Amino acid sequence: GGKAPRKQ
Amino acid sequence: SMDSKDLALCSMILTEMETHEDAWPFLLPVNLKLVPGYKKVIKKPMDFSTIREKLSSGQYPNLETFALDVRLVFDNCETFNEDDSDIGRAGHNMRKYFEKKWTDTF
Ligand SMILES: [Zn+2]
Ligand SMILES: [Zn+2]
Repeated sequence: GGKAPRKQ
Repeated sequence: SMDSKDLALCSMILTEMETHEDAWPFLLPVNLKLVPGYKKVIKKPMDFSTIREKLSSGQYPNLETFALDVRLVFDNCETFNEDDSDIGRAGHNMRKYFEKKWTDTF
């Protein structure tokens, strides 16, 4: 939710 | 065991951060169920409403402990998210705001 994970 | 004046100033910094336009990712706890993977990367989640609770309930014995939890919010965000994203930039901007506001207050 708004996230932009470095992993996956 | 923060005195009245310190409690007051930390509470004001927290309200200022809560009001800031780049505060949107940090207002409430990350929802561990809809961000699967979060908890395996992040050992200690932290967000501003938890900080508010801990401040109001006397859980910070001094200024440093409070600043430590504020930094953990932005260290978590930087560990988890790409810098080149709205959320990554939001974290870097709030860190900058906090550190300047901390220095200028204390
Ligand atoms: Zn990356
Ligand atoms: Zn950085």
